[PDB]
Amino acid sequence: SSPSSRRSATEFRGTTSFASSRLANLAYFFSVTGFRSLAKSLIVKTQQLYTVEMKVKVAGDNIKGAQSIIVKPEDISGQFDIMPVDGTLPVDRMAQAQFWMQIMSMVAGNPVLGAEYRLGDIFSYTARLAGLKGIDKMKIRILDDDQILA
Amino acid sequence: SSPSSRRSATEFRGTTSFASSRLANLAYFFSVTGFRSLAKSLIVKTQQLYTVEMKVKVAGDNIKGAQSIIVKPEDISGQFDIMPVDGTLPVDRMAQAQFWMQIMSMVAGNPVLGAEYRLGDIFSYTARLAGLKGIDKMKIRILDDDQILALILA
Amino acid sequence: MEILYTGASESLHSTILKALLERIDLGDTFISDNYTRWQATERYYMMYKIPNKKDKAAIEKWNKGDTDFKSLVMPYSYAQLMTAHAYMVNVFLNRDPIFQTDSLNGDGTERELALESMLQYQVKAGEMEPSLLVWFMDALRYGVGVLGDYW
Amino acid sequence: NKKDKAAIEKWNKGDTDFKSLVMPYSYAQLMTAHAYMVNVFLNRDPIFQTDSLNGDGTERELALESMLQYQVKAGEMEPSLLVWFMDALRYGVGVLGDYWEEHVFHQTVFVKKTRVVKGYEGCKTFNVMVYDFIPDPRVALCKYQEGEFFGRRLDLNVLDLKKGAKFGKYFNVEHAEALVAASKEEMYRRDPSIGQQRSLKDSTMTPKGKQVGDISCVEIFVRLVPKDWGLGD
Amino acid sequence: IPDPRVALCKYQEGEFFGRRLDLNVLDLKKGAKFGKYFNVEHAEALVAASKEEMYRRDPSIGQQRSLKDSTMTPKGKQVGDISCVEIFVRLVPKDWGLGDSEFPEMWVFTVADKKYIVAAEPVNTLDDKFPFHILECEIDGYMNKSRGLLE
Repeated sequence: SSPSSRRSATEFRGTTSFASSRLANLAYFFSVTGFRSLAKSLIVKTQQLYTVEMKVKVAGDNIKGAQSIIVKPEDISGQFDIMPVDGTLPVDRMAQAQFWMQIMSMVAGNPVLGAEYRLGDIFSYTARLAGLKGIDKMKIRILDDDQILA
Repeated sequence: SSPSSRRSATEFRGTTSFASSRLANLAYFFSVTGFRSLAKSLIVKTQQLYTVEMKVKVAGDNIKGAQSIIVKPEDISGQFDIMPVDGTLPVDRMAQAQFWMQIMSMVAGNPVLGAEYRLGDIFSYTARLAGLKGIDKMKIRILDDDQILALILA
Repeated sequence: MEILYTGASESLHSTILKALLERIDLGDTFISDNYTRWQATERYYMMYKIPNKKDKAAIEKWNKGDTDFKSLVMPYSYAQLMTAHAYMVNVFLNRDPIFQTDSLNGDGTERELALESMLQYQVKAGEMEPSLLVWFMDALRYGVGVLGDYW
Repeated sequence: NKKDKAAIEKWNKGDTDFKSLVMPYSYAQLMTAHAYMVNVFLNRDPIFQTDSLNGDGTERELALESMLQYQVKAGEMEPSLLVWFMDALRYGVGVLGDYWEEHVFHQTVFVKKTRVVKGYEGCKTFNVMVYDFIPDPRVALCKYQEGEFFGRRLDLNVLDLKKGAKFGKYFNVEHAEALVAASKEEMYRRDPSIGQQRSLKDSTMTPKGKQVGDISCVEIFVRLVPKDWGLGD
Repeated sequence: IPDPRVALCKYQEGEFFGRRLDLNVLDLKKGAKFGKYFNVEHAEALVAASKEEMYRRDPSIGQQRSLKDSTMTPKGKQVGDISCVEIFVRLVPKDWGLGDSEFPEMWVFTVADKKYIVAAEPVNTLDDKFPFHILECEIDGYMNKSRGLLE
């Protein structure tokens, strides 16, 4: 029942869970049909049209090297490696950061594990994902935009 | 229990547990009859039609060697080793990862256990299953797509 | 390329123009069919009621100082559209990143953080959002919503 | 109803009256059901997942799954999978299709060179309307895989037929372009309330020569003994 | 302006898609210097004479009329908008007369006042899709007239 009154802790959680369901289905339709199209299109243009120089200017320290930005035209045409995501099923960066931190602690113990991984990078990556974004600037050596381009 | 007269919590859960049941049975029918067909078909084509080169491009670092991708045509025809799964009874990768972590802890202790297993791989596998998908990049030596193809070529 | 208007017939300009026009005309047929219907929805959005005969009298009373009943169209439907538009704006637009990326393989993970940054510059500094709110209203209000994109 | 035209007239004049309607209930129930199905199958994160009988399978599961997502995500399968579900509920039967696509396209770049670019190669899916499928009427619809033939009614653009001919997919092309003009005779149609009848159908001339439109066609798959059909021994 | 022979859902499959647009004279002129536009002299002439909008919104909505489009500069000349259409077409170059190829390609054309063509170019984006995105309330997957919450 949607309109029962004097409802319990459960109706509050039952008609509303139910009522939203027909609206969520609309969203899902909208997301697959047209939002996706827009998103894919934006992604193609940003990859192809921007020049490398402009990419450093827009993206900055997030470009940790050649791999991060450079891409062959084959990938742009075949859409490989990355997929667009939207509001309906969002990705939680915070959780990911926490799992990574557990991974980092394990790398520190078990010295054999330590030998084959780069710990500093795991630390930098986890911080950036969580949202810090200024971690690099606090390192002893800091890379400027000109330096990154080189 | 569709009739409502001031339902309490167990009561509330009870009619909905029951109402869904007739809808779940429809789903089950749909799943076995037609979703399965589609799924099996997609699986056959991906295995047979794609060339190896394309498989590296679509699948990347997930291909840890020859075994991962290469397959004989016999398997494709007889459908051996893997089964399609769907929404009605989903698989939880997260739980699986936690068990693996427990296994790895035990292997660490009991040095005899350690001798006969490859610990690094268990660590890589557990992480990938959980969803990290970048652990490979972090390793001191990183394999590029060209490098992977060469390995597969054996 | 440049096609110039010499004005002479049997010219590239003239021949191409004719073709394009046929296409535009075929397309215009669709709009014509759906026009009346689309125009009705607008009356509904604005809650307009054709005025009753008794109404002019009432307005006169009001001017004199008295009070009387003037007719209206009930709100309900409007409220429901508005409640729906809100659901959509919250689900998609009011989020912090808006466009996010997920990766199939390891190579993708390397590229996700940067791509996302470049996409925000574009939504934020290119003022996309005001236009994305309308696209959603249109679909609900009229049944179809069309949007465009350019560099 | 007869009384209705009068009411509409009143409304135009400024007054109000009762015009008839059909109660919603049934619609609501279909819509509630469609939602259950979309949530259970489509809105999930992986959609197609794999489980393994033996150890060898475990090695291959992670990669296979990735290749399957490329295909659902980059091949736009989901919009078509939502319809299949509505159809079944609405009409009683829903038919879908599968095929493999290699897509290439040409683009002119400025002096004035041309280029061939390679696009998506993978499986793609489509929906067959209820009026378009052709089944074998001698075996049950459930048991379709057991019968001799299955086919669909389709429309093919002339430009596509022509491109295909170059690759080698099609033949007898000259005769075909002839039918562009009168090919579409539409026997089974939608309800009168539904519109989109169309006009100046499929006949857009082009600047120098030819016309661009579609030709009605049928695609059929048959199980046959080659000797009998003349196609081999 | 759509292609009426394929469903609105299936717009990407059809031959052409386009929009009706208004272009400011000043913009056309600036573009001509960059090289974007051509046939400019003929176009400015239509500034005073180009306005017909056949399909208009309902009177209730409140769309109004300036009723005086152009303004004169101190040295003479008039600043105003020329009505235009932008269309994207898939074409075989040989036939359309623009080149030698027998394979379909995408090009964009802008036509002003249905008399002159002010711009034309090939499209070179890696995807082959027309640049527009469409959202519809109803879930039929075949040709239909889509409904909206108000209707």
